[PDB]
Amino acid sequence: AGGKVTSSTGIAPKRYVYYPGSEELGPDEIRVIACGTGMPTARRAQAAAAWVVELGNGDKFIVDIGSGSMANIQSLMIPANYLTKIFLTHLHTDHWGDLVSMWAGGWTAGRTDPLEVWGPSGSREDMGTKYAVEHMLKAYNWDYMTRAVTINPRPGDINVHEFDYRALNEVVYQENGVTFRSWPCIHAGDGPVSFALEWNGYKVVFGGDTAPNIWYPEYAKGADLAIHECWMTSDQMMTKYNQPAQLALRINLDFHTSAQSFGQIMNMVQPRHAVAYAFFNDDDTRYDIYTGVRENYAGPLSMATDMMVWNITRDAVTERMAVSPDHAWDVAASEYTQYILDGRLNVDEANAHWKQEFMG
Amino acid sequence: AGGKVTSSTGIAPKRYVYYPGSEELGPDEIRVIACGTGMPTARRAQAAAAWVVELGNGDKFIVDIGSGSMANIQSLMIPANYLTKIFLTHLHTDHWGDLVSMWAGGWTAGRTDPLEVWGPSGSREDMGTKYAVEHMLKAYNWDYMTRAVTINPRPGDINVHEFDYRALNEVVYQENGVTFRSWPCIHAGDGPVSFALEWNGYKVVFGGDTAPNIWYPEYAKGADLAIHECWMTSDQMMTKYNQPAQLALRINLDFHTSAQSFGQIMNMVQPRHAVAYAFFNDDDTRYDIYTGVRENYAGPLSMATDMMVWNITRDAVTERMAVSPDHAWDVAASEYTQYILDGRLNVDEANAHWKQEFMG
Amino acid sequence: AGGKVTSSTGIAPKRYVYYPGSEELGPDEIRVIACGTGMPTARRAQAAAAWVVELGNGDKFIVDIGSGSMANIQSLMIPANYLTKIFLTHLHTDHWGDLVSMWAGGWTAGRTDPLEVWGPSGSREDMGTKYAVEHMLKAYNWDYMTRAVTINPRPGDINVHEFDYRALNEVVYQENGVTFRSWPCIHAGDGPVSFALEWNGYKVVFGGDTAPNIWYPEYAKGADLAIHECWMTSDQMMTKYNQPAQLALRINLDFHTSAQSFGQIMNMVQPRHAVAYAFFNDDDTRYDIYTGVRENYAGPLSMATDMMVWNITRDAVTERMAVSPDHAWDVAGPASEYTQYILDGRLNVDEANAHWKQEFMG
Amino acid sequence: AGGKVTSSTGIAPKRYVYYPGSEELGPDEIRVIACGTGMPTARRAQAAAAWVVELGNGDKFIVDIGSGSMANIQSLMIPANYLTKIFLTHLHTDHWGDLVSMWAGGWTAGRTDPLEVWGPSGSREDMGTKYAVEHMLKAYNWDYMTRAVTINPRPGDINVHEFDYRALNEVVYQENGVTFRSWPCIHAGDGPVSFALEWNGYKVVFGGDTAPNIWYPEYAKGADLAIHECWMTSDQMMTKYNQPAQLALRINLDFHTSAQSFGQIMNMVQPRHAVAYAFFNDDDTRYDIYTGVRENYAGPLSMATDMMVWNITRDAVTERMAVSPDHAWDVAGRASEYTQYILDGRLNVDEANAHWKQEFMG
Ligand SMILES: [Zn+2]
Ligand SMILES: [Zn+2]
Ligand SMILES: [Zn+2]
Ligand SMILES: [Zn+2]
Repeated sequence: AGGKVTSSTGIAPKRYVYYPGSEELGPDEIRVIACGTGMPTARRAQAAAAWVVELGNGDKFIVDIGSGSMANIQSLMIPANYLTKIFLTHLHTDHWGDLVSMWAGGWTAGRTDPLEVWGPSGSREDMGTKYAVEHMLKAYNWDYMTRAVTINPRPGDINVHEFDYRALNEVVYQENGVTFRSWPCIHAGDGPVSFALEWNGYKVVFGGDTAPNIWYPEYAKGADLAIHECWMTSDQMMTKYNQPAQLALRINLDFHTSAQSFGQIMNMVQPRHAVAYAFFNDDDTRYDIYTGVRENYAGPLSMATDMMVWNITRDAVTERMAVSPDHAWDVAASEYTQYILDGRLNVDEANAHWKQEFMG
Repeated sequence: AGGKVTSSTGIAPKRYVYYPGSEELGPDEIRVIACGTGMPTARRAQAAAAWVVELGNGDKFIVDIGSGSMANIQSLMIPANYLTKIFLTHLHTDHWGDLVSMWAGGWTAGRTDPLEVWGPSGSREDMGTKYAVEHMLKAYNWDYMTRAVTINPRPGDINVHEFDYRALNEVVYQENGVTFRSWPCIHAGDGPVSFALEWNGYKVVFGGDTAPNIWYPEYAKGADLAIHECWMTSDQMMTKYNQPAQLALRINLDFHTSAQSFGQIMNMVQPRHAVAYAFFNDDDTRYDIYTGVRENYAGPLSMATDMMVWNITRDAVTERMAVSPDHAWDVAASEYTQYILDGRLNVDEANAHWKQEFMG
Repeated sequence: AGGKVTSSTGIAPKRYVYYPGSEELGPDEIRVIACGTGMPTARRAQAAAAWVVELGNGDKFIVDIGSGSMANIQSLMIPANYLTKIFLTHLHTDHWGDLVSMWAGGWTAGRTDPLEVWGPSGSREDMGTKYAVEHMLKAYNWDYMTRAVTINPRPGDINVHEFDYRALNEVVYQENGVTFRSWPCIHAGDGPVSFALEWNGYKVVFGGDTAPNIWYPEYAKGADLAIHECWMTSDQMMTKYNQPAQLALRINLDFHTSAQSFGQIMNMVQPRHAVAYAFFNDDDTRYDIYTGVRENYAGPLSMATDMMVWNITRDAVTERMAVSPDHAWDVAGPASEYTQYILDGRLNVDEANAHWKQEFMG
Repeated sequence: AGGKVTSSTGIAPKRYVYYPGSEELGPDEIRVIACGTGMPTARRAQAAAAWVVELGNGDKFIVDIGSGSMANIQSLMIPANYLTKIFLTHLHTDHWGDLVSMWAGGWTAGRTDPLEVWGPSGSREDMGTKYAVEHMLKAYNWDYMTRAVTINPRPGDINVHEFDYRALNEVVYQENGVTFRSWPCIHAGDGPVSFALEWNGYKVVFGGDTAPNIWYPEYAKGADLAIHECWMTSDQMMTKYNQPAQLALRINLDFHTSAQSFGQIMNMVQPRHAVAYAFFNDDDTRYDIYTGVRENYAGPLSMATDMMVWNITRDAVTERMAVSPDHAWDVAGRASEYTQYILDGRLNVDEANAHWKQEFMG
């Protein structure tokens, strides 16, 4: 598997796995990494929704930054200041829970520019991204004010770009040859969108969460990579949750996109490559989910899980797994009263040994 | 290792690893699980500070709940209803980032009681935990209101119980024979505290984060299990961050508790079992930190990483590693406008087959 | 998922994962654990073929024990002396390379009984299981003789029970309620067999490796659990090994059982539960294979991977995943070969060991 | 950590982890990977002893290839044809258990040369490497004879280079400016050795298994990288095994090199970098072993676990961890043994396979 090795001391070419930080990105290539793929229950195997997109022009975007996804995003060996632009499909903790982590960790990790967040409005002020993010910064006001005494507060700003959720396939971002469009989703309440990324003849669709809708099939048409919610089966709902027959059946019709509905949508969409995500990707769930899609869609399919990567080139959309470090590292008025400062323990004795040795 | 197997068809007793959900807890026993141990930066290997405490009387506590920890907590096979009481040491993202996941996750996962949070105050209203939590709920208003359409709101609420950060060893909690005390830390700015749980002759101390202070040694004295911050070497600061000598030296004296200061501190306390946490616990970092602690302390010492467990009994404080599921599961006015509900797609034909088989 | 918790202090019943050593086995119950499932190349995610069978009467059997599988077997918290009976389908290293590790490791782990091995003959002495084990013990003569000096050598013996590979469903083991029968496979050359284990109304079938054959569908009929070979697609063969199309086609027709053939077989067999194994179980292989299978078979299916487990009860065959320790340890159950030339090289380390020795001796 | 990233679209330089297959090896550089580091009992976290050595002149070696290590070796994306030369310290299953897997595996993975094995003689013919490998090939005769019907048999040969175990720091190998030398160990019975590899101004020492001896401290002197056995404490022996106090004591003195002894040895050697291995590398074991060493040795020190790697340059010896695929694959670089009796048993599967077959053929 992978490219043929041509020398003892050389580099293995077109490696069968993606090692993050190890591969040059071509000027007509997109890299998409799933840094989170699993619904609202927390689990080490699948963080909540998060996508990192690297474009051959040097631009990088995050779409969704769900609870737990930062551990994956930090494993990519991308400097913080290259990852400042974040698009939110909607305000479920499982789609922006780890914004606080990117904001706080990313700042310690050496980001020098503000975060730029694009997110939907809701049906009223207090149901949109602008309200949400302003209250998140106040929530973490003790973190912000204590950090800023010692680090210039510029990287701690969040420039929110709130776009109308109601808009049908309109531009929300246009810069340096890159366009994002939003259209609505049907999910929990008014606000959630899907995004389409267009650049250099490539189209990547980030479906977010939704029950099936008439917009995604129309506006996602002929995507290189189409990502859509794809729910576990009703049988699995009963087995895993103790759900009645009634509630279990209702969930795959009104609340979530069934695997079979996902099939229908990708049959309509005709993408180069479809990606099902949101479900628990386990040895006893994945197969009946896959069979559901296959009733209705026959074309190229990935069943998303954490750290799956797609390379989009003119000739191919190639699925691989990313092999990254679990033991990840970053790659490159006082708020104290005299009362607290007075409580410092003397430790000059215990430290004098290591201390003298280090200063030569 | 472990106890002697006695039958072919039996159960291994006194197992050398802790399997969460597999062991009855004794009426005179405590269980502490590190659900996060590793600070500023995210990494799959170490979530941010979180501690689960199980008492033999049946009360369960969480002390800190940092970004990432929810995936560890959910691998314990504990129902949502039994984890409702959370204690924060401070308002750093890496000690309450996942409170939102516990909040939103537990509520979709059958929890029937609100969360209860105890955390300190700051030098002023916008620097304490009552401000923090109020603004977190506003930040997640879209999630709050959308969820409340389909699930009684009472679990969504968060009874906060702010207490003065300046107090020197004062009860902040007392129900069902359990007592928590707090006292100050010297960390980033005014507000951060350490806790001491006293129950049924047992004392467990959670140091949160701090530079070495005079209150910890005095109020921690004779704990069964004593947890305190312990940091990377100055040499490791220079190698991992390219910090110059001056800044590297000073971070181990002014800003954080050195390995050697950790030792001095635990010598004064003389606990049954000391725990060092907060450092990145890697094959090249951990070793020199242990040689630091052992310059000044010779009693029983754990170097925490995630899913490390302590059984506190009358006889012993015993460290094991927990071996828990990566593929974890939960164990047991509308906010839509007609503009959105008008976009629902017809999937009836796509879904007819599985529907018909599922009804028979 | 799993059973409802009904106390803060208590045990979570009927767990959604198997924690090895944590569950009582019922008298009318079988536990089968996959301790390897993977093709002829090594990888940490899949050891080479290995099955542990636990019967409710307290009998335990290893069927196949390929390279890598011992790390999985040793994670089950089963004492070495309970795992003394081993059945080999065939003499590929991926089916018995770890017998050496069970022999040596299991002994230091506290086996006190000799190992017992059942395996086919071949077309001549030197192609059979007796020859192979006999010469495996000679290969490890240095380990054996050095170990045996001061110790009872009884646990180092391997008693081989060789049986005629050509026999059509004949008994090869009959002890304490338990029957094993074997029948041929078609695979590399004469010798490889499949096994049926019959006990207390249950029938577990271990296919080993084969091209599709007329025996397996006859003698596996009605198995509670039927394990059979199932191969990567020809397309996967061309992607992963740059096979020309001609050879890739033939690999799935002549040498191995295809997913579609596997489907034809389990349709014919009609078990309570079919297991597919012996393929690399990856995010980009597994789906095409499940599809191939479902063309022809509609009944309960497991796609095996390392540490998958089935509970066979009267009422269900239940698949779970085992969650076991990676930092495993053995669990307890109930003429010198030195010259003076080598022993005169011992380094004086009294000084260096003084401090720890004194503390330890009180 | 790591080199400064200079470009959005470019490669992270001097990565803080080693991704096997992602780095050019310099002409005056050595890379050493631990592919097994673990005690005598099997576990997923730690294979039995195996070291992969890559030199900047293109030569590659394996020193030891204990049970389980092939999974780690196969994760390095090194073609089978570059990994044909194997050095064994001694004939414990934990130091050559996976020779069979490399032999069979690398032959299907496409090796086109014979394996070349260097190993020690014993006090008599049946205690040496030549006798061991001979009987290993007879053991796996069914695998060899069946494989040889469809693949050229040349790469199925193992050329054994047996060397005098008794020799004191003599050459066992000299080729292309690369030397290996051997000297005795004190371990189980006569036969075990340590190696030193000398090339282009560099010296790398592979200790094997030994109680403290007078030869390692003398011949390992001034090594760039010095590897030596280093055991778990007597307290840990008592806890993990329930050894009675006096047995636990003797194990750290007569049978195995204690942490303190290792310290004395490395204090005498003065290597650029020392490596302790063979102990179960756990949260409740590793720290007291490290303490023990630091009683007697203060220089640079690695506590080996699986997939740790050392880069050796003129400037430095750098420890990192290797991050490699669990889901590994190969990377590319006579009479039949069937009787008609077996071949007559083929199943008709023409119908089940017609659909995929027609589609695949265009
Ligand atoms: Zn959502
Ligand atoms: Zn803090
Ligand atoms: Zn075979
Ligand atoms: Zn040995």
